[PDB]
Amino acid sequence: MSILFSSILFSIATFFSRILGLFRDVLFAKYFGVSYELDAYFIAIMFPFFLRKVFGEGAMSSAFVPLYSEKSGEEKDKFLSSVINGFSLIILALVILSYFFPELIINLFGAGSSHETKILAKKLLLITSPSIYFIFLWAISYSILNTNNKFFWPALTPSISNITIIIGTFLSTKYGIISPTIGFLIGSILMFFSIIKSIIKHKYYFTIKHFPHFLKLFFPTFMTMVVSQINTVVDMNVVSFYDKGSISYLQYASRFYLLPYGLFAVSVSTVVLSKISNDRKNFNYHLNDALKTTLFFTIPSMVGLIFLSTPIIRFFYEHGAFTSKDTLITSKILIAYTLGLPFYGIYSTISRSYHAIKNTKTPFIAATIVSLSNIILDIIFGLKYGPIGVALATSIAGIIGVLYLLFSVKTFPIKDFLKISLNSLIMLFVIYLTDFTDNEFWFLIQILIGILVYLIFSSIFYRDLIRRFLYARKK
Ligand SMILES: CCCCCCCC/C=C\CCCCCCCC(=O)OC[C@H](O)CO
Ligand code: NA
Repeated sequence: MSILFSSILFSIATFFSRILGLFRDVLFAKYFGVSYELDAYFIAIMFPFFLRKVFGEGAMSSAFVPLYSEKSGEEKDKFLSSVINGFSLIILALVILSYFFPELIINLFGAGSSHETKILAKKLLLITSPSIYFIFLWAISYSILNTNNKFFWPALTPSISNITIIIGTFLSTKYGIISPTIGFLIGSILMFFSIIKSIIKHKYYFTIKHFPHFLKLFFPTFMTMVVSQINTVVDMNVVSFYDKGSISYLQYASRFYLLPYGLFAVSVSTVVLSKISNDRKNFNYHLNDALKTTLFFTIPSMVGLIFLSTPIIRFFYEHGAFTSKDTLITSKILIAYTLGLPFYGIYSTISRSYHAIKNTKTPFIAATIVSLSNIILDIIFGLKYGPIGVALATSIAGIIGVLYLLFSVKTFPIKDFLKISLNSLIMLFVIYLTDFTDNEFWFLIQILIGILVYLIFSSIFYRDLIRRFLYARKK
């Protein structure tokens, strides 16, 4: 498939998974409310949750796919075995350590939590810790499927874990908090089993010979692909340091922002890796293609999400004691983050294009520029300008990183940028004309209308592209 179609499929599958994640969270609130036991569950799943998130955004494939795709036969099998064996040894050590030093682990991941929460989290850790083994294997299978140009089904697999956790939550009336905890572990196992064929179609070897060279690429690419996780941790701690009272606003804005980020900032960047890795001589053609598609996703989503940020925050959060005044500040933080969406999309797409040809140094430089710029801007301006300033600093840091990366690749599809921007402005105009009611659900219709208007006028202004695609099909 084309980068556009594979990226749409990635985003659709991700959306479906995230819908079930929303239902999972709704049921948590229903079956546990605010209880220290749910807090213990969240501590216990923090690290595996983190691993699944970052691997789902390419932190494993960036190093695995370019080395795996360039090998064949016995070599390919021995590479895959080296990676599995190497990480299995590490993961075994980590799980054993967590079983012997649970207080240390929980003190690390559960700092600031109450005593009773930590005591329970130490028990639940015994159930959640082994999940990292199945998350790692899932990520390897995921990478292999991507190498074969398969993106929809891999991106749908988190649905499996969400369903198992939902089931465990339903069963918590009889069994309590251990039930969703076991659901989390079972979910990780079933996610891997659903795509186990990708691994076990290879022959297994008792080797680790390729593991050191793999790690040489894994370290910088992992750090490059987790930069936004770092920015989030930095932002949270700066806001917590400067203004305790604002941390919930930042958390709520960030929590929602994860949706458009996962749908639109890392879709093309996931697809472009295997596209270029399997056709490395056409790096520049595929990169420009991917940059166009990245903009095609991120510019209209930025524009529409900013216009609808207040109705979005209101719908999800304006209940109970969360007033319209809380909605206002939170929506402003969300806007500040959303301004960065196309820049983090471009950063991810260029970084992954470099990874495809095994250039880890240039994106690692960019990652260091982004993360350090964010830290510095957070500290300098966090006190005066509050959580809005902190969120805006994250977006500005992304701009700085993108400027470095664009100067490195020496290319940008300016004409398509202008066409996409115009179509996004036409979309915004129509959304504005439909903005005539305070009804709390209307923004959902407005999102649908926005998508349809954008696609309709995209088809008008990309008519030659469509004409060719249509005739190529008919031929
Ligand atoms: C389920 C939660 C815990 C799971 C923890 C992981 C489970 C697997 C355990 C150990 C892997 C050991 C793999 C053995 C592979 C070693 C091969 C080897 O050492 O080869 C050396 C060769 O001579 C030169 O390359
Ligand atoms: Na920031």
